[PDB]
Amino acid sequence: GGTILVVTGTGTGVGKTVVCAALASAARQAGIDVAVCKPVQTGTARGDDDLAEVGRLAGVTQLAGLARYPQPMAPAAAAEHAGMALPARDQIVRLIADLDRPGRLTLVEGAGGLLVELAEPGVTLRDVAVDVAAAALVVVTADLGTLNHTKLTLEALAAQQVSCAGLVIGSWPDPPGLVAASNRSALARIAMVRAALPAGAASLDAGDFAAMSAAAFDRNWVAGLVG
Amino acid sequence: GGTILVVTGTGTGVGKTVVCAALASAARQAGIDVAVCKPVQTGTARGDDDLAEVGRLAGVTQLAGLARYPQPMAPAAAAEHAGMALPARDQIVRLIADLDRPGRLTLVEGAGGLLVELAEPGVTLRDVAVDVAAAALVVVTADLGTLNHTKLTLEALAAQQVSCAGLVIGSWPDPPGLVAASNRSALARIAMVRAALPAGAASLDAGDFAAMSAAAFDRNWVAGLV
Ligand SMILES: O=C(O)Cc1ccc(C(=O)[C@@H]2CCC[C@H]2C(C(=O)O)C(=O)O)cc1
Ligand SMILES: O=C(O)Cc1ccc(C(=O)[C@@H]2CCC[C@H]2C(C(=O)O)C(=O)O)cc1
Repeated sequence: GGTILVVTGTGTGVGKTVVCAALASAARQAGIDVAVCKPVQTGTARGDDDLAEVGRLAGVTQLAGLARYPQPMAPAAAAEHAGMALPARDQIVRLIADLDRPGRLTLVEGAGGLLVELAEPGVTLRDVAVDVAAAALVVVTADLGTLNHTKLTLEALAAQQVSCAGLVIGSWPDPPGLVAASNRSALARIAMVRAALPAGAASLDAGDFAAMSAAAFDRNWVAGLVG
Repeated sequence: GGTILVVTGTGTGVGKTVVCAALASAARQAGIDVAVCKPVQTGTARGDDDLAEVGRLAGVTQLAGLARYPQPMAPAAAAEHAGMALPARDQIVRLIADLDRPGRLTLVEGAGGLLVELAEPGVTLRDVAVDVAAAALVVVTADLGTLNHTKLTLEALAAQQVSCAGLVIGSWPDPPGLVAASNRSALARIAMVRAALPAGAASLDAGDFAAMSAAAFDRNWVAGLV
């Protein structure tokens, strides 16, 4: 197969979706075939659709989903409120494996944070990464409190020997304050920061978003993701 | 000795200080001698002295601390901005051990979340809990995202065999709402929910805060702490 990369975050609303679109756009511009997967999507009644947003920002047409739940809550609670059930652990893995192909970068965007239950009992994106032997890209913020959450997430990855592909700051302000600048330097000592997307990147058009994506990441790292 | 409880949280601004005061007030009314220790404190330029708030809200007099930084940043960052290093690991452990005495409940409030550096090099409240053989009370919120942060914190505690004394919701909204009501049920499935302090409890006068605290916690669990 190719390269599978789960994209998680320190929590919800930290920029998982825009980072998936940014990395997808950068990989596409490098000639890499890209598929984006969102196996569990909640909040569809509120209009949330991360796959649709990734295709809007990065032009990705190879988009794969599985479970969709109306309420903007945890998958376990959103499924319970709709009378539905969570998908099986093997259903999520099968969805990802069918996308895997040589020369392709497959991004698997989680729901919420790393330890969110995606399947019963207590199956998380961390367990999924072990099943498909994928490294983990962790989206973080630059705000107060990000250092604790980033350390907690990377320690959880190491507990199951899930490699950390690095960090991405979901929103980087201009200009940065004392806290944001201090956080970015401290985050760089925790792990390698692959990119810091400028604030409001999700509001850019396709042209501006592609230029931002190509400049946000190191092309040597993006090209090295897929052989 | 007595009972040492470190009081951490899933992050910053989750209610660690008001929970320390609430548990201190409930334990005092149960006849338990209470000491509160905030070894490292930041953001004092804004005027936040967490020990002073604990003394005003719960009436605790044994209030111990080692360092106060004015900048509202992480202890390591605020220390670097002021050009002054953090306390030593032995300073924090020995201060807490000297506070501990039979019949006393000693609460150790951390700065920020569990894995925040409180002493060089990279010493956290989790390391301190191991040295003083203390269990951990985890302050959580009721908002969206608390489930992942709580699970991450509890896993970090278990990774160092630090026992979890339960959870406390730092601010219970009114009206709760769908997410908050669902989170409270899910949090109880993860760990024991010792209390959920009502929103705005940090602004109560000393008398009103004492009445809230006595009703927020189970009187039998508080009495069994020492
Ligand atoms: O996780 C991170 O990014 C690192 C980090 C570490 C510590 C804090 C704090 O300590 C806050 C800062 C301002 C006041 C402090 C607050 C209080 O004293 O009321 C608390 O204890 O949480 C915030 C962030
Ligand atoms: O940790 C917790 O308390 C549990 C938890 C679990 C999942 C979510 C989500 O999935 C959010 C809900 C609404 C939109 C979702 C968002 C997106 O779809 O873009 C995301 O994935 O973060 C939020 C909280």
